[PDB]
Amino acid sequence: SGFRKMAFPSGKVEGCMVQVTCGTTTLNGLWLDDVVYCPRHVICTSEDMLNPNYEDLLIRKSNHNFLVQAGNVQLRVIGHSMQNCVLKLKVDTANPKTPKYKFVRIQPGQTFSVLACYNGSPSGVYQCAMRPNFTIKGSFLNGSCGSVGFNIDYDCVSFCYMHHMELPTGVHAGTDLEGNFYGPFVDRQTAQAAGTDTTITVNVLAWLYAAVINGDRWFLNRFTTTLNDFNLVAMKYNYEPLTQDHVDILGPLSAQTGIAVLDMCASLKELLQNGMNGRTILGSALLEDEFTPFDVVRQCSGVT
Amino acid sequence: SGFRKMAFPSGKVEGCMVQVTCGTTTLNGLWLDDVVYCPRHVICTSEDMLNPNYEDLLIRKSNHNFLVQAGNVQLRVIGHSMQNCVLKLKVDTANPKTPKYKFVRIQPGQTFSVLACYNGSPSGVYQCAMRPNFTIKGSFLNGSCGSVGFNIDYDCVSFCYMHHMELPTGVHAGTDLEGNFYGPFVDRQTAQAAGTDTTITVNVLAWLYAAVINGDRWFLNRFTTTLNDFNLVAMKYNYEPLTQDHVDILGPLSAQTGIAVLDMCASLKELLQNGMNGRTILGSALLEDEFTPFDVVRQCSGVT
Ligand SMILES: Cc1ccncc1NC(=O)CC(C)(C)c1ccccc1
Ligand SMILES: Cc1ccncc1NC(=O)CC(C)(C)c1ccccc1
Repeated sequence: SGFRKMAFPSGKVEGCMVQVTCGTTTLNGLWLDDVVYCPRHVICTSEDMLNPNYEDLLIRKSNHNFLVQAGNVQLRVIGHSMQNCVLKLKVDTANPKTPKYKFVRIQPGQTFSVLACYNGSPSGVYQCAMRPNFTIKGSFLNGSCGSVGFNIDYDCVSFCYMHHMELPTGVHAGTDLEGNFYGPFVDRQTAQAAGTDTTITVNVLAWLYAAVINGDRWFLNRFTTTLNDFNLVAMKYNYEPLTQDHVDILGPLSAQTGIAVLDMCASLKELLQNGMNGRTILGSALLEDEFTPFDVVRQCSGVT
Repeated sequence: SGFRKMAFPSGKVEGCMVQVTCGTTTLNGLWLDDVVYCPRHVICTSEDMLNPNYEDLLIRKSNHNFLVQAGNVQLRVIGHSMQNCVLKLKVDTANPKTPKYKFVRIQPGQTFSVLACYNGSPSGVYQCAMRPNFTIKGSFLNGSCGSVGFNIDYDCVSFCYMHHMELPTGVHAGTDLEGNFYGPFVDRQTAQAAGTDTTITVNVLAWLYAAVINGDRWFLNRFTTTLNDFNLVAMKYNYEPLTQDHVDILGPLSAQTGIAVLDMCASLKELLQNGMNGRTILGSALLEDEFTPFDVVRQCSGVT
């Protein structure tokens, strides 16, 4: 028992982190097989970031201008190319530490672990969710660019995110490993609107089920609701509307606890309308939404 | 910017995790050099746990009864000994993945990362604090015993905790790597009182400084206080009394923000007396105490 914001063990990802330097800029790169992936803004200077013409800036760069270092060894760059907002630096050596891996584009509301890195060295690991508005509320400083988000299914690392930038609001934006930004963000130092964010309803409900599994039951009530009634409350409180697909994914949690999904919805409804009354749930004084139904089952069963 | 409950990269510790089986019981062991460390209750059966005579139970065990497996390789056991509540199984092979390491006994209120493991395989990593009452609010299921807590200073892993048990209250108890329990706990299935816990005042203040660094300033006020006045409030709210040593460790944070420690104490005083008024600080609706002043500086500067 106990419930924690648990990240995946970062070992397989630590073995892939390298430092990429181009001119005066240094950031992180991901070395998989004989390719190093990093944000394309590594080729920019501070002046370039206001309106960079990446194609033109990349033309002034040759393979020898990209300095890739894995701890203390220098990798030899034999090819360079830009794919969307990422640079792919072909190196002459395959990473001996390359795990089984995939590149996946996660959906908003899904979770992942981030291995924050500076100068190609891992500093820490934390779990987060891709917000419905496609930002991430991470912890990143200058030099963290190129740090990646991932999930692990036994021995396979699914890379889902690469960090590119911090919005003037202090929230984070980045790409999938094909260099496509999550959200409307562009790799340019300009004011950029992150959309209106919403709370991930299915995740809050999954977390309410984790609370019941771990003994926190005070919020359970004698009521039930309907999808339409609950969604009227979700609307008022900027919660994502609940669908039958979300109800279906909560099935395992509903089965284990024997608390019908719509009954758990009624608990969430009363919590939204009345607040916590100064009480806590799983050590939190707010409704937590960065645990998916899969995360809850995984943690509550002990999947390695 | 952004502030997260960040754990250390678990890579160096993943390389040390093994499975230890004795008779019918399986748990985790830590393989460092030619020694495997694990909880001594690995030698017990369910009936034994009510009042185990570990010395007598260990006498019925020989080196060949301890099955140690690192992934798929079987380690050959050539020695066994009990040191306090841990068993040290000498193996004939030094772990090739042994990092630079130390065994340290952490102080209550200090933090560490836990690599939760089942059957010798890592499932996740999370950051936590040793409570002032010497328990940890972790996330552990049956089979998690032998999972360890640690801190990392560049290349040196300081192991501070090994998980042994869950108290009937759902909180966790364990030992340092010499097998000494943190707190009054014993490895026996009996009712055990965890002492009255308190909130780690110096950690809450460090976290208030992290909030100011990251833009959350609403709680700052026009007031100041004294150590004695603040401690009268700390007493009423079950907060650890603040000492000049705590003020001294907050020095770097006080220097960076230019907010005197006693002025930050006055903010904490008003937050304790009035609550959050439905607002949040660093995404939390409660006063967070599992970040030390060192954790805050490290995260806010990007130490790898
Ligand atoms: C200081 C910091 C903290 C966390 N994450 C990223 C950064 N910094 C940046 O975003 C700056 C830069 C040049 C990389 C950039 C990139 C795309 C668009 C505009 C600017
Ligand atoms: C179920 C679970 C979850 C998390 N951590 C530990 C456990 N289980 C135990 O503590 C049981 C056992 C036999 C290992 C034990 C050990 C010392 C004292 C009494 C019992």
